[PDB]
Amino acid sequence: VVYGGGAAEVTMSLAVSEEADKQRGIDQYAFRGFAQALDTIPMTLAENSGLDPIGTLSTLKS
Amino acid sequence: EGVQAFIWQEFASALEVIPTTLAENAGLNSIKVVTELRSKHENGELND
Repeated sequence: VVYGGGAAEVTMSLAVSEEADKQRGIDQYAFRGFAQALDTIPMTLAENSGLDPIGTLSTLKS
Repeated sequence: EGVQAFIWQEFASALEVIPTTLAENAGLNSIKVVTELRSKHENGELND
């Protein structure tokens, strides 16, 4: 069981960016790409609902 | 702290393509070269 509604995407996204800060290597941008790719589904819901995407993801991330 | 600032971040990120293109034409790894551009510029203000 897991609570969806865009929560599963953002909660898996911020941890990947946190791991990249110490697991930099050559694949530092690879984790950042997957972190930004997971957040697109909340932004997709923002477009269909007609809300501001940046304000939505900024509030959820904060 | 505005949406105009978020566009300026992409303005700064997209402007780094010129040394990235130089790395690919020279065969050097772009991330290793661009990582040195970030490491030397906080002290070196110009001519680096």
